[PDB]
Amino acid sequence: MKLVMAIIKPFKLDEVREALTSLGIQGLTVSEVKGFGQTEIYRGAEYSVSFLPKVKVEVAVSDDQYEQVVEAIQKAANTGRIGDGKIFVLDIAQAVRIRTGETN
Amino acid sequence: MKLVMAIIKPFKLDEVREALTSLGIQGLTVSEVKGFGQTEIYRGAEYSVSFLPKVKVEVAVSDDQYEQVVEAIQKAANTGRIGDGKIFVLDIAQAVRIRTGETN
Amino acid sequence: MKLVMAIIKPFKLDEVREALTSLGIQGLTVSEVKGFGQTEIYRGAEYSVSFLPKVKVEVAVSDDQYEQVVEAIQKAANTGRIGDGKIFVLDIAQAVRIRTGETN
Repeated sequence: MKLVMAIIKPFKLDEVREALTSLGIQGLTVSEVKGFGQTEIYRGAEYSVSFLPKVKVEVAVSDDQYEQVVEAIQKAANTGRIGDGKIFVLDIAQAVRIRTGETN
Repeated sequence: MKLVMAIIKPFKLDEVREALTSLGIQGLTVSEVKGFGQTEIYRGAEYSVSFLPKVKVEVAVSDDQYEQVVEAIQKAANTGRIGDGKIFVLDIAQAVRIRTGETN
Repeated sequence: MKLVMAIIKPFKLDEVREALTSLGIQGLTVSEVKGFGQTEIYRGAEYSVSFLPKVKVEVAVSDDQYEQVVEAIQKAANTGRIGDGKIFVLDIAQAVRIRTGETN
């Protein structure tokens, strides 16, 4: 199993969600994060006064499906412009379904 | 070392926290994320207008303790009903204590 | 490639950001999370009524740079006092640049 994580432009969330569902991928979770590009001095130190909003999507997928999921996310999240973001795949050592306690 | 991550129902957070403390596990962090189940068309595209609130808990645990921690989280977070979520274990390659700079 | 994740005190975010930029590291994202230290009984159960705010920073870095980045984050985020947090390095199995579709 692999954890697929992607940092995408907020307005691309629905396209990515649609792409994943079409593949029959379930279990996506999303949250807001911030990136940086615009600074102001306060008490001798520099403070960022502007941020770029992003959405972080995370979904666990089988070894046999992850490459297809990664390709699908990339195609859906792409604009070609600055700030499009990244997709990272991490190996999962163990996964548990909380509802039943089943492992792997 | 292992990073244990769990996506749980929000009302289960306190049970999970209690379970972990009873094991003497410290260093839990939590944040809100969203899952999906309820769509509306805007400018020709489908937009989700409803979400399922979840809580993501993350805690680093030793190789000798992680299986016990995973079992404890599962038991505490379980309802048996739809939406109970998942627990993922990821291998940590290096860990640093910021307070002292100690590694591993 | 490695994913470097750090849970730091919120007031240390700008120092960490400055340290990383000085190294020429790009692609940092940040979000708020909560840790725990202060409980109240509601319907027979214990509820936490206080939390410690933290910031979670995540950045992907090359194998050749990660140790330097980890050292830099630790030095910048350190106060020496309780609650300073942790840095975790996770192996990345695959990375994709969404803007161009390039892999690794």
